[PDB]
Amino acid sequence: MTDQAFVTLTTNDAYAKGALVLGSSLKQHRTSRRLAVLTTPQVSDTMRKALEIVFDEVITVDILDSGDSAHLTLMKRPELGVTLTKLHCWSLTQYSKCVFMDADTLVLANIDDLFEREELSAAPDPGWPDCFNSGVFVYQPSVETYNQLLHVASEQGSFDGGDQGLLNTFFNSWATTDIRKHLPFIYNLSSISIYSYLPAFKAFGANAKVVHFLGQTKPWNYTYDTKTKSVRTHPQFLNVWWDIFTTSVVPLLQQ
Amino acid sequence: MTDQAFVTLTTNDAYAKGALVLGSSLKQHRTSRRLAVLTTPQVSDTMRKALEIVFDEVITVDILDSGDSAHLTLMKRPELGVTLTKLHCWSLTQYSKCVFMDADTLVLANIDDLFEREELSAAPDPGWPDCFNSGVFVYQPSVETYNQLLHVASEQGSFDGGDQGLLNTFFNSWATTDIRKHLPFIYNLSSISIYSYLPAFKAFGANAKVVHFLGQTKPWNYTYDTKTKSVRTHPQFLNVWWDIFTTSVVPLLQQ
Ligand SMILES: O=c1ccn([C@@H]2O[C@H](COP(=O)(O)OP(=O)(O)O[C@H]3O[C@H](CO)[C@@H](O)[C@H](O)[C@H]3O)[C@@H](O)[C@H]2O)c(=O)[nH]1
Ligand SMILES: O=c1ccn([C@@H]2O[C@H](COP(=O)(O)OP(=O)(O)O[C@H]3O[C@H](CO)[C@@H](O)[C@H](O)[C@H]3O)[C@@H](O)[C@H]2O)c(=O)[nH]1
Ligand SMILES: [Mn+2]
Ligand SMILES: [Mn+2]
Repeated sequence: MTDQAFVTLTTNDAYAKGALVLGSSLKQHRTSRRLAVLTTPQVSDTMRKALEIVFDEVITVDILDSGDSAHLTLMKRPELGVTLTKLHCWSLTQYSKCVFMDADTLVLANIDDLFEREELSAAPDPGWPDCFNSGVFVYQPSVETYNQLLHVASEQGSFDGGDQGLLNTFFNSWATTDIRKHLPFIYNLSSISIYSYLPAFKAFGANAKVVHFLGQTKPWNYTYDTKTKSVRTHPQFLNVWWDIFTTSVVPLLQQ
Repeated sequence: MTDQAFVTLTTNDAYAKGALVLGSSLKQHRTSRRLAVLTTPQVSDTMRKALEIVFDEVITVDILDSGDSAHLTLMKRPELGVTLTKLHCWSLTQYSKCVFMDADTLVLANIDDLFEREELSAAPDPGWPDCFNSGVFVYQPSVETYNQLLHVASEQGSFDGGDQGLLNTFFNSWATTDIRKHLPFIYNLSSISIYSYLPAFKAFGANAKVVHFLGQTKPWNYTYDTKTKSVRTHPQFLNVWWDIFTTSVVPLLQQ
């Protein structure tokens, strides 16, 4: 497939590590779709070169530049910087359908069946289940949709200061319409849910397709012992992330 | 309506306080349906008399008695005591459709529109969103269904040691089938979600129809100052519970 793709995002080198591990995991599980990543000029050359290898397409977005359509909204609402860059995922009209995935997610199995879904499909967010988690979602690139989202961001902002509030407000039929737009929780398993509802994780966790390290601490914020091959019910996943980073990404950064 | 009813449960005097406040809140918001409560012999006479006043029907269930259909399963799986008593809600065949509600819930607005739903309708559980929270659900009394649930409880038990695991396993199409069986989160707003996703609560919390004090600490475990009329983003709801308990239930317990 050349007109469908997984799309991730990174505005710095820290999250680029996540994007590289994510991209590697998608290749590892033999995706037949394209891989694209939105980056900013703040991503260093070393990381960019690595990204050029793992991803089929590397797009550069600079909302700090007056030439960007989102620049004005950025001046007005500074807290939406990351959100505004993220919204450019809808500008990738070279693709007919895409699956946006946070840079802090990890794929455990082929998830190409997500392309069977329609915009806007996403998994329920723990905490407030009638809102979908914007870390993983199926959408359709469109300049019109992009302009509409940018307009809402400018006009009213986001109820949670991030893209999730904005997207839930725009795609507000999600909770009460079309069960097919509710992606199973295993396509965006928030690593925190392993504590909140451990019994559920024990019963269904083994079916996890995508792990999302939602929260303050990211995989790259841990120390990993290459000897014992473990970071210093959440480790199992963190160790998979590090096994991939250690085995595939680090050597790649060294060219 | 005489063949439809809200059904709650209490095995002791502590939860009877909750059942009385819940029942009062349903009357306060002018429900046109019947009110029923499952009780056990452990509920004292004082509480029972109060329950006989607030509820249209008080049913007594004693799984500790060999004559009860669930007794044997209780001997085999002791951790399911409360669950087995709860399952008797399906034995109330005098009603064609019911809304089960935990004794630790509180109604903030008329919710008779829930009777438009079909079994099994329930709200998403925070923590693991692909499981429904069993604190509030629409079901259809049936001896066959009761027997089927009892059989599963005996044969395999519950993945979480309580009724929620059992019910989710039995009604396992919930997460992927019929969006109408997904009751809006405001029909079972877990008081904890006020912390997890505060932004969401600020944006939609005002629409809460049912508050659920899910967790270790219940309303009756707090001290309430009748002078300042406040317990000693969660108080607002706890104070409503206590206003009702203080204003309507306490005087009732005094006859
Ligand atoms: O400096 C930054 C911060 C974020 N990102 C990108 O933005 C995504 C979202 O940010 P992240 O740090 O992963 O946020 P979360 O821990 O996943 O959480 C936030 O984002 C979730 C989904 O986007 C919501 O469910 C939460 O409420 C919100 O707090 C990341 O994966 C990256 O792709 C960057 O590129 N650079
Ligand atoms: O000694 C007891 C304990 C419970 N109950 C009844 O059982 C209901 C369920 O128990 P509760 O104490 O309210 O449990 P929760 O705090 O709501 O939580 C549990 O029950 C929820 C829904 O039933 C699940 O979402 C949770 O995972 C589970 O931990 C209560 O409302 C009562 O009606 C009694 O009558 N007597
Ligand atoms: Mn994330
Ligand atoms: Mn409860």
